[PDB]
Amino acid sequence: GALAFVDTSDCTVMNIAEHYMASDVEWDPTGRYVVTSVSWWSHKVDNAYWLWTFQGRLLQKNNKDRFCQLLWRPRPPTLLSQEQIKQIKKKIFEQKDRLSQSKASKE
Amino acid sequence: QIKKKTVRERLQIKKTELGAKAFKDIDIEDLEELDPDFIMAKQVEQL
Repeated sequence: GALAFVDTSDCTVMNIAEHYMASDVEWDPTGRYVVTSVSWWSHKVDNAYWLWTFQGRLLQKNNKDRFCQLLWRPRPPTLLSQEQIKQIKKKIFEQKDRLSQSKASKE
Repeated sequence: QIKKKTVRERLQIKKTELGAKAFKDIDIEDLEELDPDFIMAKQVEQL
């Protein structure tokens, strides 16, 4: 396994996530995770589950024996509009979500 | 003359060139600090 992320505007080769057990790579129907995971009857026991996040942060830690795949259980047809993406086309209003997470991570 | 011959065979000018090359490498690394912040900022503004 040799992973790399190909970003856009500009095209770069910036990161490498290490995977020794993985066989297949498929991404989520939101845009949230692209996972590289392992198969039992096609290779040896080297087992891990390491999914790829974009920022270099860890997306999975799991070793559960003879696992074959992990992929998105899908969602409905969304029937979205361009007006909601235009508001996300505006820290400016997206300031609350980190601070609410900080109160939940307090000890 | 021997010191001039030794400097010419090896090549203050070489030390200044090495310092300029090190400064250029350091300038690229500082831009990487802005970019790795910005790529993390690209993750943060998306999420």
